[PDB]
Amino acid sequence: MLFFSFFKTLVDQEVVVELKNDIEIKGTLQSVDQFLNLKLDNISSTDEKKYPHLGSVRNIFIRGSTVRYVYLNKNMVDTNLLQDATRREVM
Amino acid sequence: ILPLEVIDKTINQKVLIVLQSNREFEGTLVGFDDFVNVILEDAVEWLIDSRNEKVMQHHGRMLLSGNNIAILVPG
Amino acid sequence: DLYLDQYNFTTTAAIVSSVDRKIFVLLRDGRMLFGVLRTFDQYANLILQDCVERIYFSEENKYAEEDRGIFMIRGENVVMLGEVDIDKEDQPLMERIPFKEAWLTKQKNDEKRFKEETHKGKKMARHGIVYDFHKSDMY
Amino acid sequence: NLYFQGSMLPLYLLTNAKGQQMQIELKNGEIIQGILTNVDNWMNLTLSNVTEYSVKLNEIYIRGTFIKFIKLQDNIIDKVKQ
Amino acid sequence: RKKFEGPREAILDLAKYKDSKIRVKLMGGKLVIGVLKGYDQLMNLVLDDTVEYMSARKLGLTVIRGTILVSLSSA
Amino acid sequence: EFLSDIIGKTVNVKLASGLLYSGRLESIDGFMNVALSSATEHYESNNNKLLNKFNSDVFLRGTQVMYISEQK
Amino acid sequence: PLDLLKLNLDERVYIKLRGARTLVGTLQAFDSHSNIVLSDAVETIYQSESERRSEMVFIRGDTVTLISTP
Ligand SMILES: [Cl-]
Ligand SMILES: [Cl-]
Repeated sequence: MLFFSFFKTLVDQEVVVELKNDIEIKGTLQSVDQFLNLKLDNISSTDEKKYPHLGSVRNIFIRGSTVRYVYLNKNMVDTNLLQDATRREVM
Repeated sequence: ILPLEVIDKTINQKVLIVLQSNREFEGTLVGFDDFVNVILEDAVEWLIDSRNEKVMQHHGRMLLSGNNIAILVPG
Repeated sequence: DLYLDQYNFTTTAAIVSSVDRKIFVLLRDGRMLFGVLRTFDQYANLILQDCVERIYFSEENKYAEEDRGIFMIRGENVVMLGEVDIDKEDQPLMERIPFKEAWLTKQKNDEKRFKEETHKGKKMARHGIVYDFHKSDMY
Repeated sequence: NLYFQGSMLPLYLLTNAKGQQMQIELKNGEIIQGILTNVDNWMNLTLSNVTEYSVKLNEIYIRGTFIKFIKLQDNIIDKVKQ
Repeated sequence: RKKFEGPREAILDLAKYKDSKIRVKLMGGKLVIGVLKGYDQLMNLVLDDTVEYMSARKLGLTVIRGTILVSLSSA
Repeated sequence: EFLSDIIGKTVNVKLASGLLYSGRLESIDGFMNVALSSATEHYESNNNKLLNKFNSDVFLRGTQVMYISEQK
Repeated sequence: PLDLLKLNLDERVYIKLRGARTLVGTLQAFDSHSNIVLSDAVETIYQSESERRSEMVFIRGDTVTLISTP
């Protein structure tokens, strides 16, 4: 439940999400679930040719499995904290 | 007749293990757990599909994960 | 002691807000899908009413629509779903071709890929590359 | 108003659809249409008067986890409402 | 009008179809016919004179894993 | 447990992509994760070729392995 | 083996992914599922070699094949 807890400190912030597509979506993060499914808000994809409806969409909610990467700024969370939290995790 | 019992019956007997994908494994069934995960002795590795391609003659033991196991074939 | 949460972080919380609204759905096979969302669950299994399947074609600026109906979508097959916007959904939308052609062109265009990708990939592992491409995950 | 009104669940519709006709698409691409004769909490189901596209059959069992989406009768939501 | 709830939809049915040829399709894209001998709750099953269409080959007694099964119909 | 008997030996771990990885088995677990030492990788069999070698420890993700098999 | 990952935490690690991709970064966090965070990472997509780097990325366990040291 570490990565789940991670993101909630990431809610309400801008980020990009590279799908297994190679597709990239940028938006403000609005929610996560322990499934690491992602909900975003201010959409703007890179390949605005294949998905021409991503313009008229208020909300998009993304299934975790589809995800490949999530890209964030360095200033968004603690490397020492992550590392520390990861150490404590049983796993 | 019960499936697992059939596999219980099979133990110590040359067994073929066919996997979802085009790949068969044959050797001696050392035993299997609840998830049907299989342990095999001196296993031959096959990818088929006609002309057959043999990949390895596994000497010793193998833990074959049951996820992929589709059909178990005695002999 | 106790650490409070700002928002309702659950699958249901995210999905519910789109209820009785119009949503988009992207399937793992790449089918676009439009409709009004009726009910759903924690496993994001959805029921859509007035469902409409919509093949796009920005290459040639054309699109198709076919009336789907009431579908129950098993959630594992969804790449993503969104609440549409009847405010910015009329200007963006091209001449529209007849559907039957679309599935035809879509099949040929989408099919030619499977082979090509399945052919250009198979020769990746032998070198040490990982290119897993199935006929069900083409979104 | 099938959700807040009746707190409906996808399963609860497919459960009430017995004896109706439905077109099922499987992760394979196979289209299966028949008459739903029974369904389970995991969403596996039996069908009757099956016609399988891509072999007319009499009964068939399907696994819940290999379903894609199920197309159902247009009136089904209405029927549940009452 | 009674609102039904989720219902062994085939498990009893497993009983019904026995001793007869049946058609089974499995994850991976491979189906197989063959007289059904035994069966269990988890749907694992035993099939005689199994034939495996692939994308045929004869195979004797077999256990198909009911955790990979996809659709079962009579032939 | 095969795994206990198995621990410490030179094993083969095949992955779903069919990429073979041969190594000395430092550790493993219930989700079937596999630690190796000095793992080298071949596409289907060692004879086939070498595409990579690791002079350092390797971690393989349980979901990907189809088998663990002892080299003899 | 999860621990062997603990061992090299905060150090350069090499990740091989399902998607014709391969990555390098300092390792900040990891998950029983192999979801991974990398501070200062660089990646190598094959096609025949290309690269893109970002200060920090979350990696979805689903893709990860193996982890090691560069
Ligand atoms: Cl979690
Ligand atoms: Cl997760």
